[PDB]
Amino acid sequence: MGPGFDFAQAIMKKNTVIARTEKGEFTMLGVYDRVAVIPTHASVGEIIYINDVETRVLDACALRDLTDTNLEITIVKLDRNQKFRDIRHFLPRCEDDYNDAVLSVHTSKFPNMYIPVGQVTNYGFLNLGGTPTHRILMYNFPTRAGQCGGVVTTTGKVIGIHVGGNGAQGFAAMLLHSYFTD
Repeated sequence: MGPGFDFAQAIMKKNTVIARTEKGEFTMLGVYDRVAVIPTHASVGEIIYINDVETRVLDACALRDLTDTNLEITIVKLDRNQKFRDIRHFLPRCEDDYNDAVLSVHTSKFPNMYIPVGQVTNYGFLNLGGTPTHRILMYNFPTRAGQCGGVVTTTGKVIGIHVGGNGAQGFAAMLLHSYFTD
């Protein structure tokens, strides 16, 4: 409908796949080459389904900060025959707050779904499903089961992936450029 939705659509149409693990179907953001991200609670194993195709996992790393605190981001390298468009230049370098964000989801349950979530707070610490978690972004939208892995964008930046909610607020794990230096 406007330039926020335009940026979000450009990311969804080229940089997302549908990932299926034993824990469900997730929006998965491809970042560069065969490297993608997914919430750590997806419990990625040795094999994952990517757009309903059986795919070997070449590497999977559940990120933690230097205090050994969960970040809820798993970086996955996929044995896929095709590279993602390199979007690392759209990743923020530092923790921050944002205005006017969109949450975008693409699954069998929610295809082509875009949600204007508004203002995004650098919330920091969250007890997420019982697990102490750092680098959490918060938005005041009543997000629902099926939105995990959803991409959070502003105009010009890819800032996080949806990891949870409490019925009134939604929570995303930060994406930072430093996660994907190679």
